[PDB]
Amino acid sequence: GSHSMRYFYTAVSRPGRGEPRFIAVGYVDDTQFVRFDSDAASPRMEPRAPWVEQEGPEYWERETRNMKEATQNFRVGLNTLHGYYNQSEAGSHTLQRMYGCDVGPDGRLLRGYRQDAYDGADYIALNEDLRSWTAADAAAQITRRKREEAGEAEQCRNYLEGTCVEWLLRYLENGNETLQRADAPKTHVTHHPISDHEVTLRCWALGFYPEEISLSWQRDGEDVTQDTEFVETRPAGDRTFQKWAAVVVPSGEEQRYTCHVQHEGLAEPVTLRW
Amino acid sequence: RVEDVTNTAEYW
Amino acid sequence: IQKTPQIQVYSRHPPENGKPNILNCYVTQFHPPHIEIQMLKNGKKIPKVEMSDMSFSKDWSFYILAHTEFTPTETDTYACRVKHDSMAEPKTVYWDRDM
Repeated sequence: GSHSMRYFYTAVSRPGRGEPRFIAVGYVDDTQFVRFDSDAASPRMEPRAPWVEQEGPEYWERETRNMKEATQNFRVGLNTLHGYYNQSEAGSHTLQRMYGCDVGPDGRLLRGYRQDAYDGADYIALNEDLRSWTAADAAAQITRRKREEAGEAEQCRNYLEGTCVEWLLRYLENGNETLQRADAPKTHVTHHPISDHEVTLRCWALGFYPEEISLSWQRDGEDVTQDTEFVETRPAGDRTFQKWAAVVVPSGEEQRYTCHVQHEGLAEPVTLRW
Repeated sequence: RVEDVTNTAEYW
Repeated sequence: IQKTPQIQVYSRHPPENGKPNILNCYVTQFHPPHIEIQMLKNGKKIPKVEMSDMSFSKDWSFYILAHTEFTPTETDTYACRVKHDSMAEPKTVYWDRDM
């Protein structure tokens, strides 16, 4: 239905050990499909999903060239902002960007993003109208002034409204069999005695995709989210995700509790009991 | 497909 | 501003004694990006440990996934130890079959 493409750039300086290192990864929804590392023996954009490998040599050459340009651009960035703030020569610094687009079920642009951060906090971002910049502070206003005088916003808006959307739809088509096919969670309940009086019921959801999922316990048919222990949704390493929720309950009362799971890959909510 | 950033390093 | 890494250690598949599996060390919510992660078996350093590409979240903080092949047994212990600037001492987290 609704989809997105996202790139994540990070450049990290290391004063005294050569130029800053630049790294990039690309995503369609929750699947990584490309990466770049400036430190690599031979720096190339590399595929990370089957459905882009088929892209021809011209595609890879271009991505690699832009990635090389980008790493130089960010090295200038780091050095320039260093000056704006007059930081010390010894410390390392980071410069981040994430950009991309969301499209609705009709395949039209829902919205575009292009946000930069310096040392882990907002620096400058392209506004939702894609025609103005929001600067987080004084240093950023300088950057903003330059981007305005060069009219870069227009270039960014063109990529996001055009290229970004067009290529997302293309990847979505080429990868439809994995990307447009939600994988239902395999769910189960484990049983862990704490004392003779208390036991832990833990509800697991395994091997699901996309990452978005709902998980919760009820007693006698209604909520008890307070007293619910969760973990953050985590990657299994094979492109699928994991999550569990747990509650400590009285011995001999396990049968009162139900676990409930909602996920795009299930037609209908699931309920489990011990 | 990534954006092209060529020759905009003076924008910082 | 430094952010302390959060750590989860867990297997890829539900663990069966004697059945080859994959052990994950998922490390999130941290800054700066530099970090040192090692996976341990019986306290000993596991040589071949692979690391994902480092990315970041909406709030800019970094995350990364380290993993290694392992075979769970009744006796062997496994753990992930993380060194980061935000922390006075390295943090070790033990793999717990039930989590």
